Amino acid sequence: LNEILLPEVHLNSPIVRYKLFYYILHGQLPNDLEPDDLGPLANQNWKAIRAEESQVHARLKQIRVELIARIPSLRWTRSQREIAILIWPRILPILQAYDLRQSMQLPTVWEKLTQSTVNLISDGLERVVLHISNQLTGKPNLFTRSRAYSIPSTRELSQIWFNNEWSGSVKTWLMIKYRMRQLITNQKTGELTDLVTIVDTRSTLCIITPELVALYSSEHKALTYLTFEMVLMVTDMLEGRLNVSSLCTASHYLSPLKKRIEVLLTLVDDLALLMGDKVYGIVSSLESFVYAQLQYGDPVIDIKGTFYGFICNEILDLLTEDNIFTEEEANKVLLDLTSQFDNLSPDLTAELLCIMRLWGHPTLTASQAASKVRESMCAPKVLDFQTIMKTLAFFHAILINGYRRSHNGIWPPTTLHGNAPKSLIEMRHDNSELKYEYVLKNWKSISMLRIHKCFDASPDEDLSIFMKDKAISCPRQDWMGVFRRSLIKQRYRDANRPLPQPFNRRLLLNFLEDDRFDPIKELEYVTSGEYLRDPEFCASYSLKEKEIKATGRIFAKMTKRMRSCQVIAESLLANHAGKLMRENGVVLDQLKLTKSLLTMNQIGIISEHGFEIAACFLTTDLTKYCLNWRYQVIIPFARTLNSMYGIPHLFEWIHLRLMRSTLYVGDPFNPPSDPTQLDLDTALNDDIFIVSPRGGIEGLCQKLWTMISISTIILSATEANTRVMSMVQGDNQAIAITTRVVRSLSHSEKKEQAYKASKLFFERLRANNHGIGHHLKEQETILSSDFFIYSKRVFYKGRILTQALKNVSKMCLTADILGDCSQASCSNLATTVMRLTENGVEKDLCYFLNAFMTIRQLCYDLVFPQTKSLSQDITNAYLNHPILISRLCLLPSQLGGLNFLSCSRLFNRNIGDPLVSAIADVKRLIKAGCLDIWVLYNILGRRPGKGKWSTLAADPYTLNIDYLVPSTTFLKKHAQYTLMERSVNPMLRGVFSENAAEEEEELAQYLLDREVVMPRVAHVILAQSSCGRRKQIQGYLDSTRTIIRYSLEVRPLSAKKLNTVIEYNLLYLSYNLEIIEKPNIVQPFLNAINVDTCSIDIARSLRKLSWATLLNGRPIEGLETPDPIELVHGCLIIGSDECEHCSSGDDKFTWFFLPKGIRLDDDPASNPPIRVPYIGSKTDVASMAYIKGASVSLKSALRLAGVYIWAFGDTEESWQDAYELASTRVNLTLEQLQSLTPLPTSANLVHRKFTPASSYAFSSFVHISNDCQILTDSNLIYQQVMITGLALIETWNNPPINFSVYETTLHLHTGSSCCIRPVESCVVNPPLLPVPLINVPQMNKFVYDPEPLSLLEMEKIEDIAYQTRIGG
Amino acid sequence: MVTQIKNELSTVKTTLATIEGMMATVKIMDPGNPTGVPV
Amino acid sequence: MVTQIKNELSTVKTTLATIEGMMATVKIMDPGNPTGVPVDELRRSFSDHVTIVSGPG
Ligand SMILES: [Zn+2]
Ligand SMILES: [Zn+2]
Repeated sequence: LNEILLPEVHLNSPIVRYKLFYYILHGQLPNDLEPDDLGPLANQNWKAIRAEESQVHARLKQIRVELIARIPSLRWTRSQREIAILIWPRILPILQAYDLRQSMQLPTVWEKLTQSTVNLISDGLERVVLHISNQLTGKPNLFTRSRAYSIPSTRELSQIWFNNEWSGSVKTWLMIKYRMRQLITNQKTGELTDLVTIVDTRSTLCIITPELVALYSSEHKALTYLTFEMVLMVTDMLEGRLNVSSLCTASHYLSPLKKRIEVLLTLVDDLALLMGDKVYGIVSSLESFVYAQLQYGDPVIDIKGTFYGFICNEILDLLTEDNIFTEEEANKVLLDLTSQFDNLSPDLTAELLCIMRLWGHPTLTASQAASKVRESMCAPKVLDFQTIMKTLAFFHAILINGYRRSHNGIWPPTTLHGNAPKSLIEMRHDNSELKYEYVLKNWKSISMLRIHKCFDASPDEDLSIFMKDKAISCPRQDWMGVFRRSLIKQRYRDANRPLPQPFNRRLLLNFLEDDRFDPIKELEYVTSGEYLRDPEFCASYSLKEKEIKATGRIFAKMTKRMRSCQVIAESLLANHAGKLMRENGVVLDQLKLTKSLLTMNQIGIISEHGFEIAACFLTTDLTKYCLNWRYQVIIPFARTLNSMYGIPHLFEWIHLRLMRSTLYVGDPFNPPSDPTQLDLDTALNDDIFIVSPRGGIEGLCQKLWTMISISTIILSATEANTRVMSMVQGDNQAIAITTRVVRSLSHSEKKEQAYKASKLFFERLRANNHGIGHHLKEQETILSSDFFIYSKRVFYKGRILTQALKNVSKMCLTADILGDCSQASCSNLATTVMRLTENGVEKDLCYFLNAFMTIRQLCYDLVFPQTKSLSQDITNAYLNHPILISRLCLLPSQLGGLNFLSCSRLFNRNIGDPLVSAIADVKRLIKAGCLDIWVLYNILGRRPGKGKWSTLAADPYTLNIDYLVPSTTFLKKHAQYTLMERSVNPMLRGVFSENAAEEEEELAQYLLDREVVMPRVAHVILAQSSCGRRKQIQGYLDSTRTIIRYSLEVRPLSAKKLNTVIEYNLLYLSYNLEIIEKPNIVQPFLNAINVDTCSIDIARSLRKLSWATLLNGRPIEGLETPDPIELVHGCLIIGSDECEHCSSGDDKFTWFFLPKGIRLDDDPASNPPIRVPYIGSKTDVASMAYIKGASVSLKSALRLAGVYIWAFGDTEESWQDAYELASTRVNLTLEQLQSLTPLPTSANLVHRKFTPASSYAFSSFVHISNDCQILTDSNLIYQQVMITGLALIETWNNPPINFSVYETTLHLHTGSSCCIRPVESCVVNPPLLPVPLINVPQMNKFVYDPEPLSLLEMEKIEDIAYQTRIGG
Repeated sequence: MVTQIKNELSTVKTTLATIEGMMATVKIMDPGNPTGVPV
Repeated sequence: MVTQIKNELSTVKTTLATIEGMMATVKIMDPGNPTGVPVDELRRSFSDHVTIVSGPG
């Protein structure tokens, strides 16, 4: 079992300084640590601690005696030796010297294997991209136009990835991490022998243990100790450095950044050696200096260089605080840091935001992290009553206006105050909109206005919230159980008290194992006032991983009851009241979110194709808002929300509970410094304690704070008589101040006028935020006339800047998931390469990089095996033949390979049928020369796997090919069944069924064992049936590493299942060996299929042959969709060129036009008019009768009935079967089902953070017209064609290109294409199998609703049906 | 003149109500004593 | 006599306006925990919700 629960491969936990100090003091390891450096650890009686933990001391003493033996000078005390002992942050400029090139062979073999495998596919991949460009444009330089310089192939990419700097360091640290993980696995198993590894390489001695790594370099005479977490950080950071440097070397777009990034790395490494842990302050300052340099080139003189100068001052402060540098030296260092940012395009200055994690993360301490939050909280804060009341009045106005914009335009139940004027009484009586100018005038009556109950909200409205695991704190009585037992044992012994019990319960498991769990009774904890009296309540922080900024270094955890209350309250706010305020533009739909962001950014960009419009953008950081919220400023908003929800007291819980409890930072290796403070309540406001925090916690009650911020923004906009468009998102808010300017004015003067107009609004916003207690400083706010920042992405002059290096810096050699399959890692690499394509990197380079790193990952997994196997025949077969590795890595995932990135994925995010795309890419590789046609014949003639009726319907488009699903998904599913069968909760009483798999198989047979098989329809109907709703609710489980470990513990796997989960990788490789080794003997009719056959025909044949055992030759319909690249035969028209498809017969095309004279980052008047480009079209019902407030079960039943009638027929028996299947989820009679069901015509069959699909640089100027095209598969096909054309236009002018001296035209002819096909469906196919006995959770409200229609609703639907029957 | 005093006492009513609501908000703003919205 | 209350009530109206002015410009201050006294000691506050009506109701 320990061979599944392997130690982490990447960093996922904070680095703790005192853990390293504990491990180096336990073994008496040599060190130059001052007494204060150790903190509380210096007062420990290490003798007793050494006496216990005998094995740990044995290993550490072994490492110490080896260090003393190899380096005799380590005995030299009082630092009379020349050897220097350096903690992590100070070994940055020496990491290149720690190289174990000799006495290390696995990285060498890995590099040679990757090189030899890449060398066999480079020329084929070049031919592949050449053919893609020739098809999509008609010219062979689609991908090389911007760079033609040097065009790096896959061989060049591999050569510069392996021969770069940091390559030797990344091989050395990969070996170190591999050996450390092996030793950790051995120690956990219990070998207790040979757990110390010595490499003793010349000039670099390294000793590896399961707990520490002792690294010594003879060149610098420096010795360092690294814990396992620090080893993972160093190897992640070095991999990121390698990736960033190699991408800068490869891409002509990022080529200017290579030298600047190298000098930045060198300078900050020496700065790290000089200062220590404070260099991350300099790194976080550079994070904002990127934006400061970005705003250094705006037209407005009064805003140019303000942020630049202020950040330079703050960096000088950070460099001179400790007097490490004098003023002259600090100024010189600042100049050196800044000179790497100047004379760069705006895109590159934003892609220098990759360096943030290139220097690792600071060593964290509980006291230092607690000091920051103890000062933001527990601090006196003066607030303005009037400012609070004005923003409360605007809050009421926005709530009323939103409730009017919904609910048929009527005011909420409201009670006017005695001070309300006649005008307010008439506006309430007439139910008219509250204009914001009116609110700003009468703010003393718009406020003091009690909105009564508006929502019938219930805590159990959403079940997904209860099924997500959140960290829960221990009961207050035992709060010291977080700390390591060794450190607290003696201080508890001296107090004559029992040792505190360790706490390991999880919120999810605790909720699952409750016999009596009622969400109403859960909320009664807060509503009744019991939370303010619970002596068990305890909240604590804990160190946050992968953070370098002082703020946000902790996250809080509460008790089970108060976490449940918090999630219930957040769900209540996010579902009913949060919906009512849309003054901001953030929505859950990402597509319309980025459309709104582009529209907001393009306010002031108007061309010449009176008065005009101008925009000045303001960006504010709200990170410290959570600590600065106070009850006295939120109580009125909380009270009105409580009134609207009917709860007497729910939402003002965070501050009230926090002021009465002492918080602390819970780190196992950071016990309290004073050993006499054994109780949390009596603790003082120092060390790791935060006594009576008056503020709130990050994330907790964020909806209320966001709503207050929106109200304040609207109040400030109204006070200044300025139009704005806020986009508040909790961390970063963006405000686009809008003003009217003369059209004839100069661009610089237009922006000056816009800034002058925005000055008053900014002053009002600052005053309002200070009034509600949030002091706005220079760091937080960023005023710019060109760009704003949203979700860590900058919107610069109608574009989203690339920041591709940040994405490439997190492209590592393994996924953090538990199964650790090759498929999961290759899929992760493919996803990151997709991000690279979307962020401006050459699409040709991205394709080559995807292939190269898939090969690299497979070779690494082959030569660095996670688990030892008795038989190495498969691994030797793959290792000794790199051609097999290349064939497997180039094979698409859907066919059993590891190539998870398709050729069409370079342009289209929405792929439709992935099997058709996979077949198209196989054809491309075959015709280029990468693969062979006999590989395709082997795949077609492959013997069908082990598939059931449930597998064809659970995930359509998939083949009956074994091992297609990773072991990670198997572990997630095992954890969800193990938690579901353990559940005893009143909710989920009937969700679990022992024969659920059999019932789902019978239902899938019912839907599929018909005359024609329609996997889309079966998938939809299953997902909207009772069995499918139970599957969905079981899939609501988190499936987290801790949850998976718990499932494996309480429900152990069988021996065969254990072995198959352990050796899934070897079994998968052995399974592929039957297809990627030699030409097998196949049936003869497969000779008809050629590389020239359309991918849709091959997909039809392949799905017919793959599921042959299941379907017995019957066809599969409704699945196939033409591949985007192969469907279109494009043509780019340049100057005197004439389209060759238009000139020869074909006349169907999607016309694209890019005007001439475009100059990005130049005067908007000169370039053609801008517009929001085509970014996609989501779902957009015309039912017989519209039902309002329909339950989820009712909607699911209507969906099921509509899909059933559309697909299988409209006879009376086809209606009876649909009625029964709906009756598995509702209680309607047959007549009202028929009446309420939406139209069974053209069913879409649609079935189920901020990542823009492109930079939208040149796509905002593109004209599109499908006037020469027919136009719901066709709609999706044409949307794909338009997206492909836009991406083609964008890659024609890559980010290096910023101009358009000529006007280009793209035709993209989809006609005369084999792939487009006619559509015939909706025939009558009756069920060849009787309806299965479907068990139904009748009592469960989340699955079945006994009363889905009211009496009035039933009367109305009956009247509608009768009127239609009589009226005709 | 009685109509004048009635019209002015209307303003007295509204300003007194404003003062009352403002003082109620202040009293309910003390974190020391948790408050509950009626119904 | 009714003429006498007419002028005196006008004096009242103005003060009520004035008090409102100052009340509208008051400052809501949060003491915070600057002293850093153990919560045990700082716990001098109601543990019970009180359903008092603010403004309308
Ligand atoms: Zn054409
Ligand atoms: Zn085709």
